[PDB]
Amino acid sequence: AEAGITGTWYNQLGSTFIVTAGADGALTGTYESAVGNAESRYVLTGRYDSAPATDGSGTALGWTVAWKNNYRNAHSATTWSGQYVGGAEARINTQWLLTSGTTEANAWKSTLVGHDTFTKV
Amino acid sequence: AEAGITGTWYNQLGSTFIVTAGADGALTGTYESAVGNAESRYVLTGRYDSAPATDGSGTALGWTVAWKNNYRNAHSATTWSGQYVGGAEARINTQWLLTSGTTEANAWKSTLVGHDTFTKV
Amino acid sequence: AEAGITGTWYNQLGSTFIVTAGADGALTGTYESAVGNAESRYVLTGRYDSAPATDGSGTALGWTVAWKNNYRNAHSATTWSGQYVGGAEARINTQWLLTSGTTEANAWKSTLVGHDTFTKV
Amino acid sequence: AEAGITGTWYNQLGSTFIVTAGADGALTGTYESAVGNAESRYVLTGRYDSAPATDGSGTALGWTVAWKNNYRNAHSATTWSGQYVGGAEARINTQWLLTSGTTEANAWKSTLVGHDTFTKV
Amino acid sequence: CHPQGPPC
Amino acid sequence: CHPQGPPC
Amino acid sequence: CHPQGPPC
Amino acid sequence: CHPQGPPC
Repeated sequence: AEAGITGTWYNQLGSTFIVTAGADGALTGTYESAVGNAESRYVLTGRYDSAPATDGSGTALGWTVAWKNNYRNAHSATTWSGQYVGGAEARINTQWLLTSGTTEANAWKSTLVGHDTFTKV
Repeated sequence: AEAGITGTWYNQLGSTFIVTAGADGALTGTYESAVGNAESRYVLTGRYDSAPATDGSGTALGWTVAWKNNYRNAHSATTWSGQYVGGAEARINTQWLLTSGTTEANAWKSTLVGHDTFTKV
Repeated sequence: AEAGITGTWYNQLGSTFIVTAGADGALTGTYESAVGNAESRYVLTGRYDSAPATDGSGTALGWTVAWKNNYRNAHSATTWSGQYVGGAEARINTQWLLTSGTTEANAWKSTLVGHDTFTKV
Repeated sequence: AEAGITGTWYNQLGSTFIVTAGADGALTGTYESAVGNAESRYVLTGRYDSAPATDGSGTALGWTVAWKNNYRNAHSATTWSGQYVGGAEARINTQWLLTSGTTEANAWKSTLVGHDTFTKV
Repeated sequence: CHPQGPPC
Repeated sequence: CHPQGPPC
Repeated sequence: CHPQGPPC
Repeated sequence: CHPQGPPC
């Protein structure tokens, strides 16, 4: 993994994320939602669990993006949890949780759940 | 938030996490599962979305912990997504996703979901 | 279980559900959100997995409520997945998914996730 | 919907479900996991929220399957929450929660989360 | 004001 | 070998 | 119009 | 015996 994870990944909706997998489990980079403007770039930080594998398993990882930059402050944050699978068609399969800041009465409906698959192509 | 988030938080199962909320949205610290030994301390990194609020909303945040340290390598990572609510009884209410590295046949069952509430007490 | 499940359950938000656990895995009943009017009663249907247990495990179950009755049509449905634990303090611990009908562009944000604990008191 | 929902649906893993959408929101049918034997057929029951729509939205629905039949008793139940989209390529997009009966110490890890897309082809 | 909340 | 996977 | 969707 | 539970 590590090397394999480092790079640019794209999902099915048009988002892109560029990440660097550092020697001791760190993931750092940027997530960009769309248009192709600085206004859609947000910082992302996460971790990955590097393992000796002898049976083709995926590498578990996760990262967070707080939706605030110099052009937008969406009062929310998204975390993606999944695994990296390398090879010809390397992909990162994830499930995500997006939570928005709410008042306590609305807390019950503050989190959305979904999934995303990212590829290098 | 920020200041308010910085500190030690405990959940209902016995886990503890110590975090520093940095000026520009960063969250860094350690998560410790139990016993009270170095062997249960893991690094955590995340982000929070700092907002001007005029109606008592929570501060959205998220963090990731890869379950590997010098004593254990669990081949998994957990991400927590939720919000910080300050005050007398400040708490961080979250939903989490734990993904384990699997082979592709078992991918369908690689992610567990749950919730955790952390307090300062 | 079965017998134990049959009855009225209440959650921490004020909702109530009355269910009948039928001999061959069926769960049928009504869910009522609030006020104490017919307008908040919705039909629920689900299933439970009845097992010989020799080690104190919970009974897995799930049910669905479509948010339409003669007074409201919220264009959504909620499913609760969890387990029944009996005894002095019998409870049903669940995680739920609420999906709203959306257009395809908004599908990505059509599902909320949360948890609920129901008791007999 | 209703009419449109009634029928056989297949997912990407090989599972099949046959359902009848009844006039007043009921969903009843069978789910079959694989092989093509009675041993993989389980009963499913759920609900759908029928709505007058003037903008192409999906129909919210959900169903539950308890994993017990005359050949297997897996001590678990799965609930699927999602929406039906009709047309040329009608599909039911869902997120699911699978909970297994556990002891209280293991409750924290009793629920798996995932997603499934079903089509008529 | 969803049927799954309080009140309504 | 859960009933929700392939095969079984 | 959330930053996690298209466009924006 | 996962690091996210008690104890360990």
